[PDB]
Amino acid sequence: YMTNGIQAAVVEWIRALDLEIISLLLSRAWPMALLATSELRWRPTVLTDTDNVVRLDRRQRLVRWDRRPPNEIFLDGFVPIVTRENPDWEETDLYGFAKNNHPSIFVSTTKTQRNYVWTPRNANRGIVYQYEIYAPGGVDVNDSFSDASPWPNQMQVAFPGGIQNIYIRSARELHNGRIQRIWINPNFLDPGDLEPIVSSSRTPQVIWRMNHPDGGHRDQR
Ligand SMILES: NC(=O)c1ccc[n+]([C@@H]2O[C@H](COP(=O)([O-])OP(=O)(O)OC[C@H]3O[C@@H](n4cnc5c(N)ncnc54)[C@H](O)[C@@H]3O)[C@@H](O)[C@H]2O)c1
Repeated sequence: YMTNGIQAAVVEWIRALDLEIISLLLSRAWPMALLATSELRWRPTVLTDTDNVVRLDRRQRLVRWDRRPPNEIFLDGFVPIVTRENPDWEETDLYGFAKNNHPSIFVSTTKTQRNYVWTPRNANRGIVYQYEIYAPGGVDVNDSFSDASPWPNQMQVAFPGGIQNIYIRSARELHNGRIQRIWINPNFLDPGDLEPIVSSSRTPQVIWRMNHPDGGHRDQR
């Protein structure tokens, strides 16, 4: 199969590396029992989506729940927690990231259940943003581990080296589980043929700019 791999990554050293080397970093720390059963499966260029419709990888609607507001995310994209050129093996391991979610090179997203999406534990408390992502490549976590996948309901697509801001279309600003705004990313590279952004008439759609006055709402640290 063909795959775009790490094309969406923001970290330059992960961008520049070969697919075999990134695959090595992701799989090397897997137990021998897991390596016997599992293989590292990247999202293919052509895939079967959650409604059994065959789509391009860029047209699969992914989402990321994140506490950080558009003034950072639309500006920087999704930069992973570990960006350094010589990370520890713990920080590059897909299985440990999928299982425990310790600091790593990966950015977590989830597939839109075309039928709804997986919701985190405290999504209905505080200020949370559901970012809409249309990106190439990424690692399919369920296809990689199969029944050994620790949290299969998450439907996780992990991105080693992050996600560029050009692949983020929009963001739903929720205050205590209630939508306030729908942010529109002006720098979104539109691949064409996408559905309109999911919206009721009551929710205002706001075109984002750098340092937007309403664009930095967040929880207290
Ligand atoms: N994020 C999602 O929408 C999503 C998708 C699928 C599965 N999950 C699962 O949910 C659980 C929680 O994971 P998560 O993705 O929310 O954890 P995370 O560590 O990626 O991020 C939690 C919080 O850390 C902060 N943060 C993230 N990246 C940062 C950075 N580079 N610099 C500074 N602060 C940063 C943000 O406030 C974010 O809300 C895990 O089990 C994960 O597998 C989450």
